[PDB]
Amino acid sequence: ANAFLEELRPGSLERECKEEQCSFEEAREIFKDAERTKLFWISYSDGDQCASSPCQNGGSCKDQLQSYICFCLPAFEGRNCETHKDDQLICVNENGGCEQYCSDHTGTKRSCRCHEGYSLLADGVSCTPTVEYPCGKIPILE
Amino acid sequence: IVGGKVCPKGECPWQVLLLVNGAQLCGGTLINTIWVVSAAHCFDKIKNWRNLIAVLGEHDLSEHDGDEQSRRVAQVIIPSTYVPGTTNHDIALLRLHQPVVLTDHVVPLCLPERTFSERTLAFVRFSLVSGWGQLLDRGATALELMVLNVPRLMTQDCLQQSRKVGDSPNITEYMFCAGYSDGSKDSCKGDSGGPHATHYRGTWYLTGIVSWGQGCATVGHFGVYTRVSQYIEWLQKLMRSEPRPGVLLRAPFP
Amino acid sequence: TVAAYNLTWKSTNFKTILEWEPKPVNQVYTVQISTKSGDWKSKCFYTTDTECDLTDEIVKDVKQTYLARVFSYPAGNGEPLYENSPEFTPYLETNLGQPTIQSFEQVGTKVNVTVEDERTLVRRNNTFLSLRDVFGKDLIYTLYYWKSSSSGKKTAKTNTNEFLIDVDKGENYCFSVQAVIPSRTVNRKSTDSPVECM
Ligand SMILES: *[C@@H]1O[C@H](CO)[C@@H](O)[C@H](O)[C@H]1O
Ligand SMILES: *[C@@H]1O[C@@H](C)[C@@H](O)[C@@H](O)[C@@H]1O
Ligand SMILES: [Ca+2]
Ligand SMILES: [Ca+2]
Ligand SMILES: [Ca+2]
Ligand SMILES: [Ca+2]
Ligand SMILES: [Ca+2]
Ligand SMILES: [Ca+2]
Ligand SMILES: [Cl-]
Ligand SMILES: [Cl-]
Ligand SMILES: [Mg+2]
Ligand SMILES: [Mg+2]
Ligand SMILES: [Mg+2]
Ligand code: NA
Repeated sequence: ANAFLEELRPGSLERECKEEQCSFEEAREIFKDAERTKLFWISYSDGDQCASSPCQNGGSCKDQLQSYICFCLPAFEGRNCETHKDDQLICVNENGGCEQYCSDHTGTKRSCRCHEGYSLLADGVSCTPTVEYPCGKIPILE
Repeated sequence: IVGGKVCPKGECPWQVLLLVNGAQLCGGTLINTIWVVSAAHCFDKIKNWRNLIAVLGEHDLSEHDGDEQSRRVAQVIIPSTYVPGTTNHDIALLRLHQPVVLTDHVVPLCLPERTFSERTLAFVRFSLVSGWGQLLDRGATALELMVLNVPRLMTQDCLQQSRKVGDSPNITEYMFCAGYSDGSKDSCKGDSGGPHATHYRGTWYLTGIVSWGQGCATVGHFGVYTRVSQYIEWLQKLMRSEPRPGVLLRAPFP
Repeated sequence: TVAAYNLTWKSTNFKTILEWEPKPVNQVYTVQISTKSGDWKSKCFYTTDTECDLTDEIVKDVKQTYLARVFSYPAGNGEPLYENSPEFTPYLETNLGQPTIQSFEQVGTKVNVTVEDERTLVRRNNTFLSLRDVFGKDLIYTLYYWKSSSSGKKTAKTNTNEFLIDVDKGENYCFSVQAVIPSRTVNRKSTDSPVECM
């Protein structure tokens, strides 16, 4: 940080380092001590990892040392919020939310089906018995 | 069953007791009003094929009550691939001569589709196993039906957690392990053929058959249950077949 | 296929990502996570990434202990090849985030230094909880500070997000803060905050 008329005063962290970028030695001359200088420099020279805007889908970025953290809106996940929860409606994902049987339909929505003795409700996923004693239910409880 | 509980009467309403010449033989699972699934190995010593009975609605072997229903076994269907005295393809499909009547104490367990069973039911950690087998390894059998909750392992984990035994059977794609390695809880010989039943979103399904193990509740060992998902198409075809004249049928597999 | 290896948990303020090797060549991965007694939940279905964000599953109970496993499936499509992760307990093992000094104020002959609330991935009612919301009394903040004209360093510790420290009049002081969970024996501290001075 050199312009000769601006170099006339004793050291200043505000002047040298916060209004201007300073080199490690300039900061060392201000702090003097090795550990004080190290503590400052490690963060000051680290850079803002959020500057590249890595968080997608309206997520929020927080800077860390050589790293960031993305905080996602509810419908998203991933390191960078890149995964759309709404696009994971498939049979290997918790049975596609189907109560009983699940059928994948590529390009289109998966469908849900039922075992014999049951029929699929209007809700498209839930199953109801069509017989008095459907398989796999314990009536003595109910 | 070692380390289980008594199954409250009616709470295991698909459990089957199989008898030969009136003597306890094995367990089994009712899967609709005519068909029962059990283990092939249960049949290795049978000479009197026309004297097999399935009892539904059983609980206490020392008292009859009005919920028990007995039906003669008309057919026992085993994969041709099964070899008597060995462990692989340990399944039998049993046709009852007359249907049982479904009641609050007699209900079938659902046989699931293969893909649902492989992709969803296989990852439900706990399932129930039941029967009137031995209460301790080399011990006396139970008079009241017993039930145990067991967690399932993928076979890689089961191999990695099992004590090495010289010349022991392979755990094949047609099997899976479930239970506990610490000597506390397992199915046992007299439970063979009974259900390993899995609860998923309000319905119970047949996922396994009590099949084999190193002793019962041996430290360093899990129980092994026939992987019923591998047989769904084989069972569904055979349940559509016409009966044949003799009791035993060895049917091709796949 | 080849099995995943070097499975590693990367987790800061509960943002938790499982990482593994190798880069896929004609294979894809799916991850499953469970607690010891619970069912396995699949995540990151057929991904070609060598990472999987598990934050949303682990924030449901940060004090639980989770096991993950990564399955390898051959391109185009028995039990698959797989490798298990280390166990992970997020409350015990998540990294504490780098903190930020929010403000400092001269009140009396003393200076208040306030640490910005550290935000975590644990949600409550449409809000992200802070580290202090999650950890309560298990979390402290520590302040490293110095008088510029002096040699040597001072430290203060707080059960809140604020420090009230004595200062010599007309002197400049610099400060830096760490989050700390003193009950831990490993990963007990965050990295230091940027230094801020009067
Ligand atoms: C800048 O943005 C990229 C991704 O877009 C990310 O890799 C960096 O880590 C971030 O700082
Ligand atoms: C940062 O947090 C994420 C979750 C979003 O709410 C953003 O709008 C905010 O800036
Ligand atoms: Ca300047
Ligand atoms: Ca300058
Ligand atoms: Ca200087
Ligand atoms: Ca200089
Ligand atoms: Ca940074
Ligand atoms: Ca009885
Ligand atoms: Cl009959
Ligand atoms: Cl905080
Ligand atoms: Mg200025
Ligand atoms: Mg300068
Ligand atoms: Mg110098
Ligand atoms: Na055991």
